[PDB]
Amino acid sequence: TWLSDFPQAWAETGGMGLAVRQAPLIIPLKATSTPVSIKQYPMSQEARLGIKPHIQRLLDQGILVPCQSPWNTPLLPVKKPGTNDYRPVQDLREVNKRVEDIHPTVPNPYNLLSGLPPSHQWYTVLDLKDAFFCLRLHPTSQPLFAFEWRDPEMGISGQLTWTRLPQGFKNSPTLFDEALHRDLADFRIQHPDLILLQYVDDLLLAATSELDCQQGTRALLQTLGNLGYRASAKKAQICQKQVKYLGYLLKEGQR
Amino acid sequence: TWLSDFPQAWAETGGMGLAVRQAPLIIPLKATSTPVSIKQYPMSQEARLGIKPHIQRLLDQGILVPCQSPWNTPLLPVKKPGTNDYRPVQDLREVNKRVEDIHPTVPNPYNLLSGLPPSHQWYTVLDLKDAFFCLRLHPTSQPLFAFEWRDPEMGISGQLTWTRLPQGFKNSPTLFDEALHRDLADFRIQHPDLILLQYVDDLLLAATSELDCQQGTRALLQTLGNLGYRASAKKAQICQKQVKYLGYLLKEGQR
DNA sequence: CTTTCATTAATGAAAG
DNA sequence: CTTTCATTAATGAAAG
Repeated sequence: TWLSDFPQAWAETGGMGLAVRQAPLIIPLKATSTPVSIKQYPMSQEARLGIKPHIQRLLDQGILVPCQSPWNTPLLPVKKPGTNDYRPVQDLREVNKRVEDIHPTVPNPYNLLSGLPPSHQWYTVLDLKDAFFCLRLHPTSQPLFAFEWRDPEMGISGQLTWTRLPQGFKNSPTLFDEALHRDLADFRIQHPDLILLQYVDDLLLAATSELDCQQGTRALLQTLGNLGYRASAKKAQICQKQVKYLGYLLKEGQR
Repeated sequence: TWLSDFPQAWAETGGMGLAVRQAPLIIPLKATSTPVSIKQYPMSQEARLGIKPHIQRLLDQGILVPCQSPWNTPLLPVKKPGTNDYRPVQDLREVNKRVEDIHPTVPNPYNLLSGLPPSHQWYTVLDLKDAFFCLRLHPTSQPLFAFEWRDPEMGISGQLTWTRLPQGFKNSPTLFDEALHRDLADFRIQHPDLILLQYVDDLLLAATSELDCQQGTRALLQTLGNLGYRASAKKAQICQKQVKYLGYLLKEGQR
């Protein structure tokens, strides 16, 4: 039972994450950038009702806060099913165009896997839950991601924005990847024989024996939980000799 | 009066040309070629009536002869005006595809002109009339260019074909250019100081003085007429210091 | 809903 | 009139 031995590490038990060792992020704008305020496209009541619960939860979690800002981007009503359960999707393309570019450091999967020796065949795969939301956004960079939220009868005054790294921001993957690398630097040092692959929120721990993987996984989950990250208990693939990672089937050190 | 001093050289006085020194041409087919017989698209009486006179003249001139051949290509009703005066245009693309390719030796105008010294500034431009028709076609290669000719009430039995190099045949320009080069080789030798440019049927004689151009032009016209070629008396540009050639305005050795 | 890049489908020009 | 290459105009896929 891992779900029990590591309360903090699992999203199902530790609650929403928060990377306590990471300074709130400041997002640099391009030299000539000026605020852009895109109007919110009218939203059908159905779309709005499907989205409402997610927005209320984020507000409850403090991931969204009311605000008044010169920046504004459209929120989009996106449903994966045939016509059920919506989810908010923000179009941040106009903001992305105004944010200074950074060097893409996230390695492509193929290259990331090459760094996997045939020796280590005991794998553990972890999927960090709501990775981006774990990184705080400095108050100065928060107004940048504002959007309008209407609640007819009575609700929010108008705009809401993120206090965490959001979905849709071009630099989120890279910023998260680098942040987690900084938080796990020590762990890599205390476990020289282990092999840890990081692909944004997708982690692969590789050990030589089942015992090392056991203790390796315990130490990792332990560290992640203490750092404020949360792994998905449901998706977790523990000490298997065969696992699914980045769209690959790892078996006998193949692929 | 040149129109008078050189009866044979002008199309207007010497009649249809015939390159007497040139052996009738044999057209080699590609190794795998087999005869293709494309049906004649129905022709409106108007188109047919507009074309008839040209066909009768060619038959009278012996440029077209009746024939029975496994080859056949469509004749096209083409009128340049708004809707008047037609002219026969044969679609020889299927025949062209079956004829063995030869090396394109006709030089592009730009390069042909480069070979023009600033010294020679007295020009004579000649346009050979019905150049292709001046080259005979060997009887063996004649069936290849057959087409159908209908004359309702009563006329030709069915097919007609050319006894001369025809329009529409991909190799005509090159074959004509090389043939005329062979016929004018001696003339170039007897007139070392003259500069003769050949672009298929467009000729440019360049001399140093007006007198050389006078005698140069007389000798050329004389030779052309004796060889069986015919220059256009109407278009002829004699011993001018400025002339139009290949879409260029030659003046003071410019362009 | 808008934006940007692909892939496919129409027309227009050149020719024999 | 049919063929082949261009240029332009429609749609379809990917995304935020």
